[PDB]
Amino acid sequence: MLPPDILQNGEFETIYFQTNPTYIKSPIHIPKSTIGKPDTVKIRHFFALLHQDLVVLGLEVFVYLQIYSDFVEKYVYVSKCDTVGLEKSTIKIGKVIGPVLQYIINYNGYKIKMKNEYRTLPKTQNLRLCVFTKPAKEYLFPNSAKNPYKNLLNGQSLLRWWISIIDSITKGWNNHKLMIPGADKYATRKFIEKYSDWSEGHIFKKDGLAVQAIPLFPDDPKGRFLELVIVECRYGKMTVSRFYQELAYRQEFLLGDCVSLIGCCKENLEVTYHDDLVSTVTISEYKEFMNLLKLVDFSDRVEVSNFVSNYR
Repeated sequence: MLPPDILQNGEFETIYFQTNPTYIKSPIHIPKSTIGKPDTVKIRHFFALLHQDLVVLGLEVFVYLQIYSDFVEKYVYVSKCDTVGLEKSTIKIGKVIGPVLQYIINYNGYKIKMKNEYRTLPKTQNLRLCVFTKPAKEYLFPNSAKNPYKNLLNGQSLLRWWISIIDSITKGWNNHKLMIPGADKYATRKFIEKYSDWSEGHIFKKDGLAVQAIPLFPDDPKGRFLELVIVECRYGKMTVSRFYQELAYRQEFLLGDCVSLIGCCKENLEVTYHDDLVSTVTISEYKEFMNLLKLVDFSDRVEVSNFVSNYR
């Protein structure tokens, strides 16, 4: 998952675990009218880099497997990524985030139970990588924002960073899409002028109803608007085009700092299923860890060190 020059034989350590794969309802509305509906399996990934007793950075990624008879639609959603900044930064953060996210994208050793011993997945996979960029001060690590070595990127800097990282791990993919809701075509294109494989737009179905095209990801700015569409039961009127038009005027975007949406796709990848023993936990155990994490003062070495030792 990480090369030797970053871990340095134990100078740095990793926290990495997955939830046990769990069947959920589709994050994209599928009319019960549809023929050959897929089963959806969700896996949460949590990663953190440790330097001796202290957390350096963290990354949370959710993987959704839409399992059809002959292929899988695989959505990889970056939930959260954050740094602590208690120590002067030794590794460039993208040299860690890039390889970890690439490992998670390509991981195919999930132990999936039968839908009511282990299910075998189709070999043909269509990949979708979904990332939003929004310069929040503390995605994962409370009160880290006033740590002395936390480098807080503004919105445009954060977007340039993510484009660089995502381009590096999606070489040869079929499309790379960028949208900055509320920005003109000219402003959006400047971010991808040096990226020949990137274009303006999004990766989802372009026509029809928005809730049948756009996935509802947790704690996603796009998903927050979709949630409103559904709670007001406008799911039968809202088109894809009008959804992205009105997304630009939401407070989170119009008052935000270069809030952007990235999507990348690779079609018809032949994969081989490949056991790779990693720590797996129940969803309750996963949530317990994340709830403990929210109660840590990441400006306080004592509390951070205590959190790490308790995990060990």
